[PDB]
Amino acid sequence: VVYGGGAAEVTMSLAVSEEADKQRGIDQYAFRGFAQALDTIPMTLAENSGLDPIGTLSTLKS
Amino acid sequence: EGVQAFIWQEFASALEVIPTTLAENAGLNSIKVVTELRSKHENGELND
Repeated sequence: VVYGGGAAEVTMSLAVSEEADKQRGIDQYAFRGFAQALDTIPMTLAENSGLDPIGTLSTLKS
Repeated sequence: EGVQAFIWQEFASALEVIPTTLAENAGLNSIKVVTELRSKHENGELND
């Protein structure tokens, strides 16, 4: 069981960016790409609902 | 702290393509070269 509604995407996204800060290597941008790719589904819901995407993801991330 | 600032971040990120293109034409790894551009510029203000 897991609570969806865009929560599963953002909660898996911020941890990947946190791991990249110490697991930099050559694949530092690879984790950042997957972190930004997971957040697109909340932004997709923002477009269909007609809300501001940046304000939505900024509030959820904060 | 505005949406105009978020566009300026992409303005700064997209402007780094010129040394990235130089790395690919020279065969050097772009991330290793661009990582040195970030490491030397906080002290070196110009001519680096």
